[PDB]
Amino acid sequence: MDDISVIKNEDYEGSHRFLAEELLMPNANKTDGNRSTMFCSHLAQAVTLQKAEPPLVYTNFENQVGKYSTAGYRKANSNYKVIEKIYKNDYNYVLIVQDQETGEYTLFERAECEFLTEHYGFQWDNDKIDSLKKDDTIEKDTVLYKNTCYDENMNFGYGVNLNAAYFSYKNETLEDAIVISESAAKKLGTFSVNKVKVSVNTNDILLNLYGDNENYKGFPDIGEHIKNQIIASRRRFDYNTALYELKNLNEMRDSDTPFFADGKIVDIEIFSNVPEEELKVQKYNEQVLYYINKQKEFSNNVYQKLKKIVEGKDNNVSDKLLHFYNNCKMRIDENISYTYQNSKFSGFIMEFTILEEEPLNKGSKITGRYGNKGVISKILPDDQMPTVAEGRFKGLKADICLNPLGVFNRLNPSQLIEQELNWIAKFIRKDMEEAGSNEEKVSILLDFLNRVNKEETELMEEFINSLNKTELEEFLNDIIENGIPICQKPFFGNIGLDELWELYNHYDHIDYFKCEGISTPLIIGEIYMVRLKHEPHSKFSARSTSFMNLRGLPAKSKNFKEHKDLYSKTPVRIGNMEISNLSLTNEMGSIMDMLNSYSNNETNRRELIMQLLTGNPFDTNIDLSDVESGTSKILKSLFTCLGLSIDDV
Amino acid sequence: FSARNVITPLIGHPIDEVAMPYKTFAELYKFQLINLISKVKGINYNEALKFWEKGILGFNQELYNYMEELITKTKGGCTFLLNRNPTISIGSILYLKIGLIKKDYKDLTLGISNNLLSALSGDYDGDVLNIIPVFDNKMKEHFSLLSPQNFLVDRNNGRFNGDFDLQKDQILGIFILNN
Amino acid sequence: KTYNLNDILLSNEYEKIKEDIKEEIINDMASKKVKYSNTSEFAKNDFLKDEFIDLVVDGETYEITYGNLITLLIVARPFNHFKVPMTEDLLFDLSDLKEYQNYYTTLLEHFGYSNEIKSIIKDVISELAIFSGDINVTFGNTVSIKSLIDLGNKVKRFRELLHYRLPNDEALEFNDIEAIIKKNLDEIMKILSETDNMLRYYIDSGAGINSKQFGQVLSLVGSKPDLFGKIIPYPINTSFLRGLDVRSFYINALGARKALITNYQQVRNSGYLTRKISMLLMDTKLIDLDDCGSHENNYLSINVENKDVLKRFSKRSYLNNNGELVEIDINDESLIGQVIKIPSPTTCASNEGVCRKCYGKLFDINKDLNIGMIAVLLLTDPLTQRLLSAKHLLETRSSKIDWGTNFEENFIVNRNLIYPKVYNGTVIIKEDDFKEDEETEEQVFDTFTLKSGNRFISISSPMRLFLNKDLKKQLDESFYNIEEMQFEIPLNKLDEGDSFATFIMDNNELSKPLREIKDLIETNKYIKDHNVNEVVNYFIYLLNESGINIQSVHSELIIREMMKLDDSDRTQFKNDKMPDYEIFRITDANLKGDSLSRSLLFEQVKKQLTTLDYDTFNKTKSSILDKLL
Ligand SMILES: [Zn+2]
Repeated sequence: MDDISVIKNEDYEGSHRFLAEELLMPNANKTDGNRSTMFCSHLAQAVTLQKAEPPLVYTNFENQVGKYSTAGYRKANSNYKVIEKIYKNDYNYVLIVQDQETGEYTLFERAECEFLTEHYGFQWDNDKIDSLKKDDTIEKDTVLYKNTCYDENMNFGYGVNLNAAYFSYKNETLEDAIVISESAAKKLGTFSVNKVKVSVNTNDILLNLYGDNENYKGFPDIGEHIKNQIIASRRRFDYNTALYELKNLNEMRDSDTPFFADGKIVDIEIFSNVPEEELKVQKYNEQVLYYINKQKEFSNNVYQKLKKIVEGKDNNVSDKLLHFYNNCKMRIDENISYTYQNSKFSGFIMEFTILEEEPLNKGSKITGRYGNKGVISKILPDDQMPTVAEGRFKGLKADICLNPLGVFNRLNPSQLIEQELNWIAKFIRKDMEEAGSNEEKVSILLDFLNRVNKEETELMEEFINSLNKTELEEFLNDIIENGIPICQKPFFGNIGLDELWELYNHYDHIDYFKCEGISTPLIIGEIYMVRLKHEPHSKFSARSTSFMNLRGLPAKSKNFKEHKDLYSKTPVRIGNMEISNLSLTNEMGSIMDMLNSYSNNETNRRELIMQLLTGNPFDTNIDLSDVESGTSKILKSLFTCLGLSIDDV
Repeated sequence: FSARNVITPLIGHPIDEVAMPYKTFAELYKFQLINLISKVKGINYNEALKFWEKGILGFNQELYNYMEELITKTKGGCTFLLNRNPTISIGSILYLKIGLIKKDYKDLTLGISNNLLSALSGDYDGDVLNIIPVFDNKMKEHFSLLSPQNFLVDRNNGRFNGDFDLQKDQILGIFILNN
Repeated sequence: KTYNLNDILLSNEYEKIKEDIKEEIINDMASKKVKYSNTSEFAKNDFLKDEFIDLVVDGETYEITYGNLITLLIVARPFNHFKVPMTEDLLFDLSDLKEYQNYYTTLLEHFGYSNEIKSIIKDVISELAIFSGDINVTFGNTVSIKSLIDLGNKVKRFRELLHYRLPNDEALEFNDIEAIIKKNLDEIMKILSETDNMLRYYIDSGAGINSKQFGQVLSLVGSKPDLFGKIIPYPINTSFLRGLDVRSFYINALGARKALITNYQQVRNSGYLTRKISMLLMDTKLIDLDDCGSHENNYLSINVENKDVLKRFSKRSYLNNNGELVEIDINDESLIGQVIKIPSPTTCASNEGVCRKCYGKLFDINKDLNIGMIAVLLLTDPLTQRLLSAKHLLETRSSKIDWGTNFEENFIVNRNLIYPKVYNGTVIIKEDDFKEDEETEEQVFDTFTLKSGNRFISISSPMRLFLNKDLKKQLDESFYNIEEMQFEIPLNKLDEGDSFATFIMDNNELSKPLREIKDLIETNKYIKDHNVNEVVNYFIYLLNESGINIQSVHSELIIREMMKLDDSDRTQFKNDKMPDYEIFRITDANLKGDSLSRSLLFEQVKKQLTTLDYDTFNKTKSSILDKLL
């Protein structure tokens, strides 16, 4: 293949026009392709972090990426002027606003959650919109509300900065394993929001889980938090026999259908299909009668609030406002029946949205930018982790220890460069902090920035000379506290090898840190960490005895999808080679007995269950019986349908 | 009577001892638990079932005390067959033993030794294994041939098997001291 | 210091003394500091880990270090448990680590493979690793970028290696490029290992730093293949650390994509092969009869050329001129270069299974477990792993090409280009020389004779040749010479320093030998027209170059079930003659067999049940798998 000859490096000079999704990862011309191509998937699967921070070593390309991603923030397209705002609940409320240049009307709704997918979401950090009130003015560039990733000044951020070192800890870092201090685990966090659809029929009722008989609170309140991971449990009721069934509603019974969820309930909504006159008398269906009424009140409000706007001669309204107005005016009318899944349900059905914060736990995965994927193995108190107790800055403690065995074998030397850069930044920052007035302090900085990225020096000088004395002092104090940011581009413009050699040669007062109880020089730097989607609770499964298929064999049941159970009660099948590998041993009768008594013969299964339940728990001496299995009957029926039979002897 | 889990390294224990999460062991060995509770608490099976239901939603202490005694007094110790999808290599399915139960409720990882990892030819990348317990006492003696003790000798030649030997960093650790 | 090891091993204070020693070494190691000079010499480090103490066994003196003494007591537990004194015979040098596997195998056979000794050895492994973990924490192992930089100043020879670019003023083939990389990489390992540095302990143990992979970080990469195996004729001239260029970046992206395509395809079709062999070779069983009674004339005959084949025949009988059925000696090399008569299961006589004599001395080891199932898993698993791990090694070797005397005297070939010495000489090519290319359909003139004025020498190019694009433009009308039935190409028309002919080369795939093993079983290319004495001889030759370590007994059992005897009576082997037999493909061997359970559960359900090509109605042989049905 000689088609490569068309490619010429003369034109591709000083321009990153040939990189997609690699603009974020720096020093992209050092790592190989096999490890680099994993970074795209790693970025594709990255959950949101509560305490998001901007990266210390930035590629100067993430700001535009954040700006052009409109799925997390909502700004004002044109200058508005607040007309009205109305409430709907404790938190959620809407507002109607009007333009000043076209005369149209639009709506903005404040929320407290978002359902990105079936399990993961985020929480809106709505602050500016709340401060807006009482007919104010909204400008062009203002942002109403934003996600947790974006900071105050639109700077992007999708990870954290953690002190790291390359070390081996009791062979707990074999293969790809990571230990992490408790403080870093506290710093790292995640969100989780899920929606659950409970259903109620005419026959069914709701147990008095919360509260006494005076307040028949079937379900939690608007802002309360659920307990025991049970949101609501409904019990079937039969007309024939209820005297001995409804004696005590404060305790669970044998035949119940509870619903499991965890978190804090934020939003509810109830849809009903029964006449209100019949619902007014039922005492047990009390709390619903509250909320529904409140809901209707809200709707009535809008019908009396902006009815002069849309129904007037102007009628200059956007599509969203008109659709919302029609939808809200639908409810207050009479003789309306809803439908679900193209069917008319009888009893009412509500909605619940539940929000919860999940901390970092053992078994999760965290990766860096260069695709050095790892798995959390064992967390420790911060005391146990190595510390430096000899140098001037005694106290610094590493937060994560990575595997040192597979760094060169993995063919990706970028991590070493990043750690060395952050270590040199730490040393130069401490040297600047030790002494020096503001007159020359910046000079000590500029020299270091002169040998790393020549493009940054001009902007450094311009920004430094632009400010006044007090702001310059504040900025110097801030850079002393946090650390000097270092910028370098992914492909064209960065440090290689000769620059690192010269930088090391110029600074002659630098030595490795001497830890305590180690007797080996060590270096600790700061690296960028991003959490990943993969979790242990999303695939864990166990099964004792679930629903059986129509034929008789066990089969998958759809109950976990509707939040009716904790574990995904799905059995694991024995593969084609599993039986053979079991038959590696000369014993075959034991294999046959196990299979028949586990998932083939009904009588054998029942006999085993009984003999296991009653008898001696410490020592078991079961004795299986001999009864023709189901699979034999199925095969015989199918073959005799074909016209052939299996004959012994 | 089956479950699936993940892998997480564990140190400071013999080569054929594993520790399972609290949840999975509280449901795989479910029926035997009710038998132990019924005699001690002096209640029938219907009343004992609702006690086990409450003892699995949140971590408690009364259930744990009965749990610990079960794995100590039983004959041979509770055991299970652990395999890996897919199995193409000899020893991809073993016969291990249970010797520890994790106190944490949020932990959902199976803790095994590091030497036994090389036999499965896997790693901690995040693969999912299958766990199948064994019950009958008479059936156990036929399955003992699949224990890692019996795989110590190499079937290929008759020498010491290289898979059940020092690997990865443990080779480096000995060399530093030995030299 | 001098401890009497015989007394201590039977002192009954085993736990007290071992625990005390295991603590003093760690306690002292966490106080001092380590120093590195990076020069040829070594810094005068002070440690308790390296002190000389005399060890006495049976009165003899063996000067050993303190670090070795603790490792001795940990690994010598079984003598204490069995209450047996230790002698110097089992002693071995502890400096290396591969010698450890020889120690364990000298312990099992010494105590007769007892069930008790298996438990004790299982205890040693657990205790050896636990104490190994403590050394790593106290000593610490780190990887630092400054370690390489600091070494550069002290050692001058390393600076030249770090900044090394391939010279471009000389013509180099693809064989010379591989020579340069190997020449430089070999010198790197000599300098790093000999002199003190951070990575000294990482290389000497050889656990974590692969020799080939580590060279790419420091030295240049070389060349990479493409999606169709053809070598890309643009070698990378810069190492990974020194940086990459856009043209080099594209070549790197091609290599990464090939890994994803290969890995995904192998996952989809992985268990297909192992299902076929496992289903058939399962019914074999072991009997305990001493000797079946096979006639000596039917013993298999094999040819041994390399010493590796001798290693494949261990603990098995062989025939001698004066000795009959004597055990083979691996250490003795007098057997090389001659053929031998090795009894084998393929000519076994018993109607139930192989006997003790035919199988060998491995009968005791594998008496309890099944025999057939060990063979199939011992072979498929290494085969699949090599097809994945070895193929992941993108870098490939190159083969030399003999262009010829007149080719060398007139054209100095540089990579995928050809340049003549003197442009005055023309070239004469007949019309029939041109042939249609298999892939690009372009004209390829494999053989031609240059028109070097009055003189002329024929050229036999080993590889295909592609005509220059520039010169072919004028060939259509000007250089087209149909009047003389011979094209004339005046090189004087071609300008100096211009391309003349481009040739493509296919690398020698490392996975090629492995594939032919699979093709032997199914394709019927070679297996049909040969006898058993040739197939097993051919079979070993495939495994020899492949690198798979498998004993001959676990490979021949496949042949035993592949072969089919028409008489269907193994007792026929007792007669002098060899009864007629036919070999079959592993797919057709099972279908045209004699069992019923295996046929229905394998494949081709409609063909077996509707028609009678395989004659399903007359298969009544019992099987161990019939219990499922
Ligand atoms: Zn025989």
